[PDB]
Amino acid sequence: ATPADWRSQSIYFLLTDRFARTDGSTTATCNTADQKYCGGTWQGIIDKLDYIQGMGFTAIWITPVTAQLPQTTAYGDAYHGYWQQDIYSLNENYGTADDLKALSSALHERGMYLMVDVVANHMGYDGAGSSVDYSVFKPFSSQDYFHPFCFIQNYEDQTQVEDCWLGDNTVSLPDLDTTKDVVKNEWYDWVGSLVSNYSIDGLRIDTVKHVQKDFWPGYNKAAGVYCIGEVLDGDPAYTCPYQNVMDGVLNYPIYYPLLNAFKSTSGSMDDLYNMINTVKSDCPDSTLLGTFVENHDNPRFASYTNDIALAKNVAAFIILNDGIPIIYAGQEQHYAGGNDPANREATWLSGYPTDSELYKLIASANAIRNYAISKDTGFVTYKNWPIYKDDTTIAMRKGTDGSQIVTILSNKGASGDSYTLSLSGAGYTAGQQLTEVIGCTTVTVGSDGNVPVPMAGGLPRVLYPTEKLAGSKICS
Ligand SMILES: *[C@@H]1O[C@H](CO)[C@@H](O[C@@H]2O[C@H](CO)[C@@H](O)[C@H](O)[C@H]2NC(C)=O)[C@H](O)[C@H]1NC(C)=O
Ligand SMILES: [Ca+2]
Repeated sequence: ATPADWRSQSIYFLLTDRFARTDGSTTATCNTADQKYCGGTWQGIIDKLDYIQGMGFTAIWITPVTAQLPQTTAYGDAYHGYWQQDIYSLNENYGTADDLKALSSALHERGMYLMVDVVANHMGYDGAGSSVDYSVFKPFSSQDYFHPFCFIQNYEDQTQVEDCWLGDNTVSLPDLDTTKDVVKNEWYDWVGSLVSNYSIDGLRIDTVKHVQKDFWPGYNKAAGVYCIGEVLDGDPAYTCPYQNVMDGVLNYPIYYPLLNAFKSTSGSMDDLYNMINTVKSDCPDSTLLGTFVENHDNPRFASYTNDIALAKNVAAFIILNDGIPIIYAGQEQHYAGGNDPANREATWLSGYPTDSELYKLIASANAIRNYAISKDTGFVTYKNWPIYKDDTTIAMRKGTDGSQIVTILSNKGASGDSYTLSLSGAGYTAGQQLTEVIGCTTVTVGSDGNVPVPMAGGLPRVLYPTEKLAGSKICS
């Protein structure tokens, strides 16, 4: 629940309404285009925690918990949790306060954390902004508590972005005036109680760039746990400084060159390579960020390409990069939905197979990461070091000398040729035996210290000293 506690964590992000139904149906329709509640619940999550923990995740992030606008708007229901209007009540679509507290408990019984998604920027309302009935907003019952109505029109104008409203006149998002101490006192008091009541281990904080910076430190304090913010901008100059104000932020700077590097057989390794060092240098701490290539606000990775080799490579990058890996429910079943609402597919419709190609991959990656962290107290703080690149290849190093994991990633795709990469800079000793932990082969370092890395089928390669795996179950 502390920021240091979270560096070791590996997060599985899910939409409560779309992950698992109480009845456990794997056939119950959920048409993303309809934009309606499909019936996923907190209890549904509890009943599938074997499937989340089996990928070696240690934590889940759920969408917001507060009671939503009730209407079916022109844009559908508030299944997603981001249109709240009664913050001291729960959205009853997902279950009881008992059900929520019981989720936080099936998790803790499992040595797992609970992260909860929280909105402080705004409420939701059905209809135009000029028609908002603020008396519905518990406990922000008057227009005094809110910014004057306006739409955000130029994101370059950071003073709009914080003061004007998100959304449109079809679903408007009344923007709490987070400047005035009535709001600050209320939110801060709210969040600590939220955390206390449900035993929340950490918070993911929505739309952070839309609230002024000096609001957040008191919020992070008040919450009393690790907070990671959604600052949706690809520029490290813009997004990293928000770490000056809260523990982490989602690693959107990495997001874009990460996607482009692997979304086709000719993506730029250079851009990815350079952004890794950029974030290493310039963000306050790259090891407290969240790494992702899929979420609910962007087309899924597979919507760019169904090549499983490329999908394997990106999922590996996410687990083994600096910071906290964040896989989006569905990604492990190779979901291909496009932009919102097409990326909100129900997870149960996949049938939850634990032998799908990406679930075995993500499990192997989490497994070696969790095990390395077991044996190396420096692993989570040793900053990911990009040791090599070429046109189709990036290779990176993380871990204390003698225990480092060295990851070779490729974008040759699933029809790649078979050849041998001579990898310098990995730092191992001549003749040292290395286990490639995805495919469970061995590689030996050899006389000059370069590693002869077999390259086939566009597959990721994840190397770890074989002698250090004496205990584990990793390739046995
Ligand atoms: C956590 O639970 C407690 C009660 O179990 C909530 O306390 C209420 O808070 C409101 C503040 O708006 C008070 O006016 C009520 O009198 C309180 N009730 C009781 C029984 O003490 C607390 O707000 C809950 N926190 C959240 C975030 O829901
Ligand atoms: Ca705002």
